[PDB]
Amino acid sequence: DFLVHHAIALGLHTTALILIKGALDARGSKLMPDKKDFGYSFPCDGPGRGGTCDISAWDAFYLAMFWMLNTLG
Amino acid sequence: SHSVKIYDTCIGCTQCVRACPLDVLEMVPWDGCKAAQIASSPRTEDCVGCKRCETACPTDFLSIRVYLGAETTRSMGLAY
Amino acid sequence: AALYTHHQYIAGFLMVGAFAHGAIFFVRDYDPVANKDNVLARMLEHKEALISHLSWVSLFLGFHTLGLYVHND
Amino acid sequence: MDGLKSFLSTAPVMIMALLTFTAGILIEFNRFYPDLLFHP
Amino acid sequence: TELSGQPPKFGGSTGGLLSKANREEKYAITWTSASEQVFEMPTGGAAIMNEGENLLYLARKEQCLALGTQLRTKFKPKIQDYKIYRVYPSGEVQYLHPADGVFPEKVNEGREAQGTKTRRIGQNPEPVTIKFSGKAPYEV
Amino acid sequence: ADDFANLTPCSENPAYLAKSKNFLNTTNDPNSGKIRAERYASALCGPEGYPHLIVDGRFTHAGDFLIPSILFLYIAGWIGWVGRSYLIEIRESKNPEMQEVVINVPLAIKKMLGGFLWPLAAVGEYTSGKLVMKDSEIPTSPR
Amino acid sequence: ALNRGDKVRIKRTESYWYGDVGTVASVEKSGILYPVIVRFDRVNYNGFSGSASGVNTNNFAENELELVQ
Amino acid sequence: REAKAKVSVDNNPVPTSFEKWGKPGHFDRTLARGPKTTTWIWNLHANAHDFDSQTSDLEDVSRKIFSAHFGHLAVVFVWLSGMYFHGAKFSNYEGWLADPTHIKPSAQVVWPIVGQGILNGDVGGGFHGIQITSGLFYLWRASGFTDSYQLYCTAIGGLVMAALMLFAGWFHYHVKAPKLEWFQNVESMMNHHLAGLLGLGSLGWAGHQIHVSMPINKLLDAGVAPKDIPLPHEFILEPSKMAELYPSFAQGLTPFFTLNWGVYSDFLTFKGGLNPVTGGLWLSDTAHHHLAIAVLFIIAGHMYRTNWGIGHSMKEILEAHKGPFTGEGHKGLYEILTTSWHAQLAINLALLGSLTIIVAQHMYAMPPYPYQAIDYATQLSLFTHHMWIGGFLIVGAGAHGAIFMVRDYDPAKNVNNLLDRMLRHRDAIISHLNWVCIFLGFHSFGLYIHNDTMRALGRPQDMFSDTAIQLQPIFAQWVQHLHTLAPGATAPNALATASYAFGGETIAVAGKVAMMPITLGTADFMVHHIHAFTIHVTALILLKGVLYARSSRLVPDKANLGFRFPCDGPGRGGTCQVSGWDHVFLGLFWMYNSLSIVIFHFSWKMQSDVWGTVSPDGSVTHVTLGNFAQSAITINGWLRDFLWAQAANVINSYGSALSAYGIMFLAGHFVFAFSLMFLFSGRGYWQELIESIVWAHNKLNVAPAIQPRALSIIQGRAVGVAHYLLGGIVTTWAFFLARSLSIG
Ligand code: CLA
Ligand code: CLA
Ligand code: CLA
Ligand code: CLA
Ligand SMILES: CCCCCCCCCCCCCCCC(=O)OC[C@H](COP(=O)(O)OC[C@@H](O)CO)OC(=O)CCCCCCCCCCCCCCC
Ligand SMILES: CCCCCCCCCCCCCCCC(=O)OC[C@H](COP(=O)(O)OC[C@@H](O)CO)OC(=O)CCCCCCCCCCCCCCC
Ligand SMILES: CC1=C(/C=C/C(C)=C\C=C/C(C)=C\C=C\C=C(C)\C=C\C=C(C)\C=C\C2=C(C)CCCC2(C)C)C(C)(C)CCC1
Ligand SMILES: CC1=C(/C=C/C(C)=C\C=C\C(C)=C\C=C\C=C(C)\C=C/C=C(C)/C=C/C2=C(C)CCCC2(C)C)C(C)(C)CCC1
Repeated sequence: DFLVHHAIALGLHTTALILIKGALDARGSKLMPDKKDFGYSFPCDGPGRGGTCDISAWDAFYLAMFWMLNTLG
Repeated sequence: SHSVKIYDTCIGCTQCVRACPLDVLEMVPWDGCKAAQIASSPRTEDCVGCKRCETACPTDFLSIRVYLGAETTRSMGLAY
Repeated sequence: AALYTHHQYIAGFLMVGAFAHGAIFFVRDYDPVANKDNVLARMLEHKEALISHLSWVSLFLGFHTLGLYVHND
Repeated sequence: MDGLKSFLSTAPVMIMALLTFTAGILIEFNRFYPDLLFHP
Repeated sequence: TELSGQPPKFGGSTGGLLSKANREEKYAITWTSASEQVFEMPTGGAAIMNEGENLLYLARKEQCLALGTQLRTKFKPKIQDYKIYRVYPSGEVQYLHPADGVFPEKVNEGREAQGTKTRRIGQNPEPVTIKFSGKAPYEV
Repeated sequence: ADDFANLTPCSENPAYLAKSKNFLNTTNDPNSGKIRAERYASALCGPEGYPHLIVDGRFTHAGDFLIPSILFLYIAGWIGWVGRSYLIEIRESKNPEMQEVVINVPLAIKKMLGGFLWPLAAVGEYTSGKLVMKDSEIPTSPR
Repeated sequence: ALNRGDKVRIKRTESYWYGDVGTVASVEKSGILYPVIVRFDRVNYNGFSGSASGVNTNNFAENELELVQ
Repeated sequence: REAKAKVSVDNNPVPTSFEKWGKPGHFDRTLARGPKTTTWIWNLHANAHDFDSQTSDLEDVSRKIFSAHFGHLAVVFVWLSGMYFHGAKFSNYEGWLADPTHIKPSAQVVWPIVGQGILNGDVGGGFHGIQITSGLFYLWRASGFTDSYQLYCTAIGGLVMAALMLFAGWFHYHVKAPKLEWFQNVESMMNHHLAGLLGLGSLGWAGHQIHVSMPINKLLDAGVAPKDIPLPHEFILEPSKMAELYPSFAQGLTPFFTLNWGVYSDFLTFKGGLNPVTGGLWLSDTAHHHLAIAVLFIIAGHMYRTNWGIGHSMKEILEAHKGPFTGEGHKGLYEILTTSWHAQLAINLALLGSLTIIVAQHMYAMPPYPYQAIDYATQLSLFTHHMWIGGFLIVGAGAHGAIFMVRDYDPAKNVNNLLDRMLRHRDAIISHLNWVCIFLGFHSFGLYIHNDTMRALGRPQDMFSDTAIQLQPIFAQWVQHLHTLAPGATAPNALATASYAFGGETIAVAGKVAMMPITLGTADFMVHHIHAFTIHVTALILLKGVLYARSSRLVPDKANLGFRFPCDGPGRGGTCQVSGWDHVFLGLFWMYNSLSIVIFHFSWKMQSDVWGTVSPDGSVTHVTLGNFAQSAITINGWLRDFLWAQAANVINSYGSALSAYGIMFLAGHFVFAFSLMFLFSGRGYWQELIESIVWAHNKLNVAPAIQPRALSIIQGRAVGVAHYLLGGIVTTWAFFLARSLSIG
């Protein structure tokens, strides 16, 4: 039970990290300092500046869904 | 169609026009940089949104920005 | 068993949705001048600390729990 | 020559050398004093 | 008016025009060649451009522009006099490229400035300040 | 007095004794199983026969977690401090990056050997050095 | 007023080096909105995906710089 | 070293030095300037062997390729010598040879430490180790190895050869570097590879089999025991020792030159069946086969014109082949396969992977090495191993076809040839292949779904089974019947069938079955159509990637983007994975899927309707009691009676010599799940997380000068697919090995 409660702690911490990082960078970061101008959900910003796949906060939601399902598992 | 805006941080290196694959951008005269020119987006109805103009931009964060809007045959790049 | 599983899954969905709507608020509704120097603006102002320390706690938990499980195996 | 030493001082060579050295340390420690679950 | 030029020597392919060219729109590239040369077709396979004038119909504008870049970057006497038009099913022809007879890479007088923002990137209005309107930070 | 009533010392647990009578040899030592059965009879065992570890913090079980914790903290502080000071000395070598890829062996060894005093040099740099940096002098992203 | 060699901090918010330090290389004459050429040690993000480094120079204005040495 | 040849080398083009070893990235001008971002590191490994992106000289590239070939041959020699030495001083090859039927082939002893010594299980005769499935002992017995000292000598010879190949690579890249003219001698190279490499190789191996393998094995099967067999060379020193086994030897090599070949019918046989003592192919048959193959290859190695007027010019042959349907035909293909390395690599990878899969299929049903059919673990392991090697080589063939399309394709030299016309109707090709894949998927997997739904609803008579609506593979049954009737009719001199898998006697050696008739029913029909479906989907992905590498209706300038690029932006609706590299990326997954279903079919069918024991009545009791017919028709059958059931050995492997298989089982599962993270996400999120962590390091001045960058999109994909394949293949490796080692 100790080991599995630490697994649950990992799951919660990681899912919340995804969600919080997505919400706090939703207005912008150093790849997209104007990410708020594009909206909550957009495909990306292109391969330029190194590649920008899964940049929006919606992509953070979609990532966090996997870890949430894993935590509930 | 997509919006292609240009800002005052333009240095007029003409790279985004050279990188455009659908002739959306032009080099018009200006007085805000050394090259005495600025980028423009007259033919935005032919923009597909490939972000190449942004990729070829040198300014610290782009001076030219592409915002994907209402999709059409031309923007979706359809040959049918 | 089915009741516990059902309601824990509902709770996971609700939590993910809560954080998604927090990010959506940040994208659409956040006013930096009317909320200047308040709790919200400070949360945004040290977002790197929060994200990095969530990263540390997550790496910590995962590293050590997976290490203990693999040792036991 | 100098280039041979510079190759021997690269990141992968140094990291694998340190990992092998630490592997030997730990393997010998657990060989002579095994099953050390906890300190008395 | 009437587009002139000989079609390139081509045996045919399945990548050419479809029903869009007659239902919706089509495009045309014209160019003069110093000799009978071999070029690559944007729709796949090789073709032979005639010496003199060449007229070629393509389905999309990006295809004509790819052909133009190839003409101007892959041949010993660079072909840069190419022109790209848009043809409609009513037979109407709209000249397109180069817009003002000069390539857009280099500055030329007479051109207006569109999409030019007087402000900086980071000086866009906050979305909350323009919400419940039909505009975005990059539009006001 | 009756603390941890669910657990009993491994010597007093019959399952542990039965299993330890058949513990397997680990190394080439034929008594490795015997010496393991003798060393693990000290700790507390469960109904199954395997020892449980107590991290409650009491110094009766100071070897279960406290001592490995202290040892690892010392060694990991050593590693981190020598790496950090190596990177910082690299910072002032005109070409710091290619010395970060190609490891300066003498400088690296000199930093590593002088690492046994990391917990003192740490507070030395914290009191009035470069350990902590002012927030306004650190590059950040838009909020 | 800034000259060559002036170590300065960038205040452009949207900049990749906002809060970082860069050295002035040259100042273009009047008229230009962003004449102060600042070179940097840390390359930015520019380049196609998978490319090596980035761009280590940009033009700013006087108002967007904080002076150090 | 001319000797009036066409040889042309440069006596000193590259100086020998060690300084460049200290400059990581010397071969790439974009990497020579030193790292600034972490990506610099990764690209250094990505372009390591990308000789085209390092220099535009075809000659220097050919020289680098030649020396790299020599280096790889040295590596394979080192590995082969390691295997031989481990069989020499670390294996029970002699204790096994003394009594194979009661001992397990072991090798690689484990040092007793931290508990791992448990992996050295008892294999027989008191030997403790890890049972090996590579089948090395069977191969060595077929070769005639009697003494471990000879394995040691083979290891020494292999290490000497490795040193030789390494010296040859160094000598031909630094000393005598051959010119570009020398590599373009495709006619000479072909003549030699047919006659010198293949012809002479099989000729010498037939000789070794006649003088070493055949006599020693003839005695070995009769129970003479190894230590009582004379050495292999005592048969060459004493001709009477060869004539006592084969009286045909007593007439000497006089009947050979006089075409009096029938005399040699003592040791050059056409028995066809299997050796009743050991369950392998007759070594007389294999020697006869190597002799015929050698003669064939030598005769073939004379077709092409070199330095004497006689021969065939491949350019004339290719250009002479053109018809009404294909325009100018194969014109320009000579110039392609002479000036492009990637075209050659694609063709050769394709044919070699196909040859490897063919090797697997031909060795599972025609066991060539003695006592290899008895051992089910070795059989399954070799089968799936060659299967995976072939699949990977085929995916690489697609990769290099696309690479040629992007880099070496010249439209000016491909005017109305076969390649031009293929590019001009690629739309028709790919649309029809799309339809064929859909029709197969509906008509293979969909049949399984029908069976699942019908059985679940309590309607067994509505299923596609041998007992309901039958899908009898009539054609394969007819061909099997023809094979079982060939000896004596359509194969007059052949004594027995080519293989008993088509039918005949249920050959069993010791207590187990070696090879019996493999029946084909409704489930076999369904599995074969699943195979066709998956192969078609993989080939569709790869062929579409090749044909559309240069251009498409979406991206008319794709060639200018290169072979390896993530995309061309979110425009045009989205253009991710439009490159040929990404087509290779997807074809990797589909190759994994195809081959996984193939090897699962192999395992279950062998264990169900072939493998098993035989009691002294003729009656055969199979491993899993013939459950293939009634269970391999639904997906629930594969889930329960194949995966759930046969993984019981792997999961309960703890506390035995197979606990490592359970460990690696869990490890492959973990690596698959780990790959999922690289496969489902995007680079931007990770770059933002790295930005936050970089700020955190800036807080304590631990900021590295090499700026941490997230993995590139292409690199993210490569990492994801690599971990996916690794995890899945290791999972099935552990599962198969544990299962086939826990079935007796
Ligand atoms: C079993 C699958 C798996 C694994 C191991 C990971 C691993 C990790 N994820 Mg992840 N994730 C997964 C599935 C997985 N993910 C899936 C399916 C998704 C949906 C796409 C995500 C999406 C996701 C997001 C969005 C995020 C993570 C984060 C993390 C990291 C958090 C640190 C941690 O959890 O503890 C510690 C680490 C581990 C337990 C795994 C590494 C342990 C290994 C075995 C150590 C040994 C290394 C090895 C020796 C190296 C040498 C190998 C050599 C032989 C080649 C971590 C490294 C979060 C993060 O980055 O935190 C900062 C983050 O934000 N994941
Ligand atoms: C009878 C002549 C002969 C022989 C046997 C070979 C054999 C070989 N060639 Mg070569 N080649 C030849 C003629 C020959 N070639 C000619 C005339 C040309 C000029 C057109 C070339 C140009 C050529 C190129 C450009 C390349 C090869 C390559 C190869 C190797 C690839 C196949 C392989 O890896 O198999 C299995 C490998 C082995 C069995 C290893 C043994 C290798 C030894 C050193 C060669 C055979 C021994 C030698 C003939 C002495 C035998 C004496 C005694 C045993 C009787 C192979 C060993 C490729 C290569 O280097 O691959 C590594 C390669 O890049 N060949
Ligand atoms: C004789 C066969 C052959 C030859 C010589 C080549 C040659 C080449 N290929 Mg090709 N290819 C092949 C087979 C071959 N390939 C196969 C079988 C596949 C299917 C996977 C491919 C798929 C393919 C792709 C997708 C690409 C190439 C590329 C290239 C070029 C760059 C080489 C490189 O990437 O550097 C060195 C290689 C690496 C750094 C990869 C290392 C990753 C390792 C192997 C992970 C695997 C794990 C390991 C096997 C087991 C796990 C161990 C672990 C736990 C420690 C090069 C000229 C690249 C290119 O751009 O072409 C110009 C490229 O993008 N090939
Ligand atoms: C089990 C998982 C799965 C399934 C269902 C599929 C499905 C499919 N893939 Mg796919 N794929 C997968 C995993 C999967 N993929 C993964 C993980 C990847 C990442 C590598 C890919 C990447 C990939 C590529 C690159 C390609 C495919 C292709 C295809 C199609 C093949 C054509 C075919 O079989 O006809 C159709 C078969 C089916 C639809 C199967 C289901 C049929 C059911 C049993 C019948 C349903 C009855 C009825 C309609 C239900 C009505 C419901 C009612 C409420 C109305 C097919 C639809 C290839 C393709 O497009 O084909 C041309 C192709 O190019 N896949
Ligand atoms: C079961 C076995 C598993 C098989 C899985 C095979 C995975 C196939 C994936 C396809 C890509 C493979 C081609 C890579 C070539 C390639 O281009 O890959 C794709 C990717 C390229 O990224 P970019 O497009 O950004 O590169 C462009 C640059 O050249 C810019 O100039 O390269 C990387 O993945 C970098 C990571 C290197 C990792 C370095 C680790 C080195 C490992 C050292 C040990 C090697 C193993 C030794 C043998 C045992
Ligand atoms: C149920 C009983 C009925 C069975 C009938 C099945 C056969 C009918 C369909 C076969 C296609 C005939 C066209 C090829 C005969 C053929 O190659 O003709 C020859 C012709 C080229 O010949 P040329 O005269 O140009 O020859 C000159 C050459 O030297 C230069 O290339 O090829 C084509 O016409 C291109 C069309 C090929 C595209 C068709 C391929 C379709 C795949 C068919 C797969 C089904 C069987 C696969 C089993 C492996
Ligand atoms: C003992 C104990 C415990 C615990 C407790 C706790 C809860 C603690 C804590 C704590 C905390 C709450 C902490 C925090 C902090 C902060 C910080 C901030 C720190 C860090 C820092 C730094 C600055 C570092 C540095 C360094 C060094 C020194 C070395 C290496 C390198 C580096 C740089 C990393 C337990 C129960 C388990 C058991 C019993 C008792
Ligand atoms: C011990 C105990 C107790 C106590 C308790 C306490 C005192 C506590 C609580 C605690 C808490 C109290 C917790 C928590 C929760 C949390 C959560 C659940 C989360 C989150 C958040 C979020 C999700 C956010 C969102 C957002 C954003 C992101 C932005 C914008 C804004 C908003 C909000 C939208 C008592 C005596 C009573 C009883 C017995 C036991």
